[PDB]
Amino acid sequence: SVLTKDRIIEIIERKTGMSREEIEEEIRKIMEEDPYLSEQGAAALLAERLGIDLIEKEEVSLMRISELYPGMDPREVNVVGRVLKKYPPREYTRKDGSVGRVASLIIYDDSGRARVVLWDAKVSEYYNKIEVGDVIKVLDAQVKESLSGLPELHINFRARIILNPDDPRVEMIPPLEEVRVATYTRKKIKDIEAGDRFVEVRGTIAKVYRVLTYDACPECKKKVDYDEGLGVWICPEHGEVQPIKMTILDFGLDDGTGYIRVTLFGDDAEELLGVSPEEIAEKIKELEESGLTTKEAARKLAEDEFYNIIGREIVVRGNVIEDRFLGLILRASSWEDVDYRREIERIKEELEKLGVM
Amino acid sequence: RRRKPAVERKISEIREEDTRVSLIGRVIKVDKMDYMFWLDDGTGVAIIESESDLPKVGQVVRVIGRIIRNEEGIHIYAEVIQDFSDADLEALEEIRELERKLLPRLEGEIVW
Amino acid sequence: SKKRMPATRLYIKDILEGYFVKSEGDFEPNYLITKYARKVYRAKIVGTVVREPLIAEDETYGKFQVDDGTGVIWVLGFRDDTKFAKLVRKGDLVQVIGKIAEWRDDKQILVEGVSKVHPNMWILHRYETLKEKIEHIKKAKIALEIYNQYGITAKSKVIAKNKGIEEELLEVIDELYGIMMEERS
Ligand SMILES: [Zn+2]
Repeated sequence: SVLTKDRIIEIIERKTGMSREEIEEEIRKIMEEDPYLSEQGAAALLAERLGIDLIEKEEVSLMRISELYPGMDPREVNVVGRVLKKYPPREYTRKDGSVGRVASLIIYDDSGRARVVLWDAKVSEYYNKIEVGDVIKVLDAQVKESLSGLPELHINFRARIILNPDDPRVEMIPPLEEVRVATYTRKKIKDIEAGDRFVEVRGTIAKVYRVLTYDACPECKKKVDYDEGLGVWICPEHGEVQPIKMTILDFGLDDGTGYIRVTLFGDDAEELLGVSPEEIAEKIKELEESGLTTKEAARKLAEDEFYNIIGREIVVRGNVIEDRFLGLILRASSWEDVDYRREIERIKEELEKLGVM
Repeated sequence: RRRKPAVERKISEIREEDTRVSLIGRVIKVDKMDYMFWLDDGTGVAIIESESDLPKVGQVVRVIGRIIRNEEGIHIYAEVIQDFSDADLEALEEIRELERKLLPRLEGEIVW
Repeated sequence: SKKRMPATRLYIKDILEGYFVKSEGDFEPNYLITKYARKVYRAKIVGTVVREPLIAEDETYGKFQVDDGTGVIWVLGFRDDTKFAKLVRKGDLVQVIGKIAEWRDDKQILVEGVSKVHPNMWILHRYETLKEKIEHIKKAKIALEIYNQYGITAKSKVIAKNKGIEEELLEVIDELYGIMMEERS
């Protein structure tokens, strides 16, 4: 249905800043030239001359960045976010000899942050025009998820980007001035929900699931994906890179109130296990040769070599994501030894609530 | 008859009925010829006869052993000697007072 | 559907003085209800290993004694779980987590993990164990009054909900009452 006479006046008031009395005079001037036009049609013609009549191109939605999930229908993707960071554009040589481009842009809204990955022609089409502070509209993008628990909006040939759109969610995004570094908040496993971010959990290791290594970028320490059609490992921030080994440690945490699966990464996982990732990769290769699959070898290595860490009280910090098959996973970016003096003070405060002290 | 637990007591609080005790203190003197070391926890000094493991002078240790009550005197025959040098002794004393006042009260709250 | 019960940090004395309930059903695990009506599935103790571990020649079983001051419990591992007895020695301060089991009417812990802990962790363990004992006993004291006045009825379940008491706690008190009445006779 076409917009009403008063709705066209309202859109012209917002897009032109003219008063209602000024717009009513311009509509009368159009109806003087052509008396066969309606009060609604004159306003539509006024908007067409102004350049506002492109109002039919309305793709409004209320999807937040937190609501993005990996492996979702790109057609359902409709999020808006202000550009916080702009990473340098990198180049990669394809199988056909042609050199493609790739650039990362960190965007954010009132719920969370997302990594926009521009691909090939979308880099020269948008990156040059995109500045820090502009609110972009990500449409039809492939949604992936990084190991840290951050969503990724891969801008391919099907994806579209609108610079500074007429969307109501743009006002709800806080300015760059107010954005502060979110610190880790202490939360019991009993109260841990799916989609929680920056949570510090103190618990005990109760079981070790898998110990294996993954190919990662040698500069930002992030998982690289192998393109079979090009033959190169491409980092979604540094382009064509030589991959290095990094440790993944899947284990269970127990704080007396609940249980949750925790995953460790690179330098932090190597610190807890005590074995380098190059040595872990070698031990996995030996188990794979014996007839065990990649997941069987990772599970065996964890139970036959890294069983000593089970029963140690450790502190983990990261985001809680919900896997479609493994349930709640606290993907801990960093881990630290229990500050015993600080953990005793937390107990003392709870004893005062009970009436002990 | 199960093995008796190490009753955590101070050197001044050593009751004659105790058989195995947990004394946590600082070593003040070490005799390597007789394999004995003097322990001081702040309430008293006791001779600790160790089997072979001899700690250093000034090192804070936790000693679990059997009380030797005979005509020679009252000393502790060491079985386990742990390193309590990095232990917060102020926090150890605070939880001891909390357990002494709350644990006997909680034991008799839910008894039917 | 797939739920894992959290380990309850308890004193050894509480586990020994508790009542082991061996579940006959295939979809139900074994639990121990302490004298203060605490349904505990997994045990979490922190203590000193008083004796050198007993490891079999054919590596079929491994056991070690743990002492926290309140009591001495046995920790056992079989076939591949024998690797846990090899980690410890006579004199180590360790934290043990595992399922509670009863052998010849004597309580013991089927080891799931054991590792050496710092002396400050042992202090922290006493703070948490004392704290959780105060929290549970105060909640069960109010729930005992609801059970002694109404029992397990639809009316008593609403009154317990208003007093911040879980419905399972009332059922644990009833289960404990049945065990104690069998001991009297
Ligand atoms: Zn990179």
